[PDB]
Amino acid sequence: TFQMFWLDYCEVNNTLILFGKVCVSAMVQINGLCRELFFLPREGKTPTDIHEEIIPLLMDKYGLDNIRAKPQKMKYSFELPDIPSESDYLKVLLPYRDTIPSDLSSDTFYHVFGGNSNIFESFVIQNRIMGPCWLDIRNASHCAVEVSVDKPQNITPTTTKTMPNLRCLSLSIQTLMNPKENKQEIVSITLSAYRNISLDSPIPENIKPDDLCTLVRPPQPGRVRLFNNEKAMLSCFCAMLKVEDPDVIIGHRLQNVYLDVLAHRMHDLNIPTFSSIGRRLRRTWPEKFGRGNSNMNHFFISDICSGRLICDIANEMGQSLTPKCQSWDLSEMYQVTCEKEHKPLDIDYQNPQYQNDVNSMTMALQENITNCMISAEVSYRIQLLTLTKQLTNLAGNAWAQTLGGTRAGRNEYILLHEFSRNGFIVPDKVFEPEKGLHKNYVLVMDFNSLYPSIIQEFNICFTTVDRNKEDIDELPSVVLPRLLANLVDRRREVKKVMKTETDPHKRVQCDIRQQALKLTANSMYGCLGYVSRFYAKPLAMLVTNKGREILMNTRQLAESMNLLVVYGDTDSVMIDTGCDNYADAIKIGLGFKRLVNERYRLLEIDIDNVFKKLLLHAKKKYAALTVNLDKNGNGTTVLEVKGLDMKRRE
Amino acid sequence: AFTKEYRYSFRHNYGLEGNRINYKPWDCHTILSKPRPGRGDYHGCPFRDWSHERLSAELR
RNA sequence: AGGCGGGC
DNA sequence: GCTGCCGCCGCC
Repeated sequence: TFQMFWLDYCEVNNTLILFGKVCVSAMVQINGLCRELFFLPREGKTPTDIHEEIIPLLMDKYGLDNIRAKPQKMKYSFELPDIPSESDYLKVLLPYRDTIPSDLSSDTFYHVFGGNSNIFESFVIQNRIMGPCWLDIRNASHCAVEVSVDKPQNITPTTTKTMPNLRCLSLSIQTLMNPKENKQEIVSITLSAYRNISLDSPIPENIKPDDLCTLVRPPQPGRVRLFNNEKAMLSCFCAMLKVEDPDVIIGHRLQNVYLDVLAHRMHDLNIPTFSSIGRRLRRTWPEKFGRGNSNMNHFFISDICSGRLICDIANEMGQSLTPKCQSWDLSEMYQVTCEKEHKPLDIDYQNPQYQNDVNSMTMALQENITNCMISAEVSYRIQLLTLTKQLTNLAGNAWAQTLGGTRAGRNEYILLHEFSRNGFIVPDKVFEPEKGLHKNYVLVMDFNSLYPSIIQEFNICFTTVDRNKEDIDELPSVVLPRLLANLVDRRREVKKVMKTETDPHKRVQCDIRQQALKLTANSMYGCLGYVSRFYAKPLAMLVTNKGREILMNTRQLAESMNLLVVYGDTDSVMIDTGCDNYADAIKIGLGFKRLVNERYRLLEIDIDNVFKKLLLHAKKKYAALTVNLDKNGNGTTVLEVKGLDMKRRE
Repeated sequence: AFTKEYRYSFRHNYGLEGNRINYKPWDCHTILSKPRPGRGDYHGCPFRDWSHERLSAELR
């Protein structure tokens, strides 16, 4: 037996590779994976009728000696018309470049599901793998251990809740701009290693690094290594990276800024060992790499990194955990999250001082080191790893995806796992603002959980709502809600435990857990509402209209409390409390929250943002003074701006 | 009256956009200072811009 | 209508 | 690099 805690994966040559820990790094190549295809028999046919027809035909095209196939009763409840609620299908296991079209019409069957199945999705669904977990299971990778398996059935998930220590490496990159070619070149790189980050226990504040090293080339604490050019530096970088072999690469704006630069410089300078940025070994870059397609290039980089988790604190995901930030500049994030001050140094290596001024160069290198240490500490403080891990386990997708910031990612998997487990066949892949200055405290009330509560209250599902699948624009009448209910209940149990919990450690962990559950539930709507693999216009509309009724009554309730709605939409409603006191305003806000819940017992709104003053200009365009309470109750004012001219690049 | 490009400009004239300046209506000095109207233009001052023939007909 | 930025 | 034209984005 072989035990590995899997972290990430990658697809190559119709195989699936898993990278994880066994603690050393390891990769497992998975062969024998098949797409599960489901052939829908015609009126008066059986799975055997299909079996006789297509199987001999499939053996020929794909050239297989034998193909596993069996009858299986499956349910279907999605948007494809003429397909029945339940039928006997022929399940064909077709091993993993020519795909079988879904409209394969024959005298036996008329439809086929799972034709374009993705290999990772197939593995995860079939083996019921729910995110990063423990699994009981030459020169292909940068890992310490390289193994393969002949069949995916050899891999089964374990119940173990704990996880191994991770190897994190914080990166900080200082660049230079060459005006000739308009190319951002790399001047220095800081590498800070934290070889034993345990997410099973809280990470100690101001945690000390196991190793700190800085590499630098001429533009014109820890070890410091000097190089004669950029190429030698980057070669050394790749080698050090391979030896360190981190599970996580931490940084600030890596995803869409510094990681792209790094890759492109390794490409430009023809660095042969570039692939150590990930855990898969490659001799050559992808053919279409550097075709000027800023969109496709991003995919290539993410792919090459496969095996190492990219922990970016300033990406779409990271920003969501630091809403009190406004610019999300490294110094700003450090202040907001850790309440510590850092004055950012503006380093411009084009400046001539850096060529001969040893103290200038030294000051710049010190700035880079500090930034690296800051990035790591922030990532641990905001607990980006733990939350994204939880979200991945809840949705059952890839950790890499979560750390990235996708919308059709945890919202598609969560549904594929629920429905597949319950024997279903899955599909193939507002109030005008009161413009002006508001002198009284305005409270932003968050109705994120509007839709989930609506879907749960009225029991809205693909399985419950009779709808016209021919006409999606037809409004219909009043699995998914049960799943929602489970998430809500779990969240309740966590909060109940929080009231009693005394350990600051266990407490904080509980807070993360409930946050993950909340985000998972509040992302369920996008599944059927955004134009999504599970998109269903009749269901989206049905939910929206009930959302309109609820909001209308809500407006009436606010007015009933003599409050004025300054602005509102499906996500939030801002209410003028009419007070000039933080306390009086909060009492008003709580009364409003309670009032709404009495009318809609499954709809739980809360006070999200307190504006001492609010200058509202348009829907999503305003300036305001947010009040942030400190540990000792102490209240502090801060300026917050959204959508104004002042937010345009300059 | 016009039986992407215009809504914002009209709100901007009311101090509802950008720097939120509540622009003062133009006085005659300001109107007269603008580039002289040509064919197809109706801004300016008819006492300066129209012929005596046109003004006389209007005043009659 | 004028000014600034980006792309062809 | 500049020049000039066309489109988009606000501002003034």
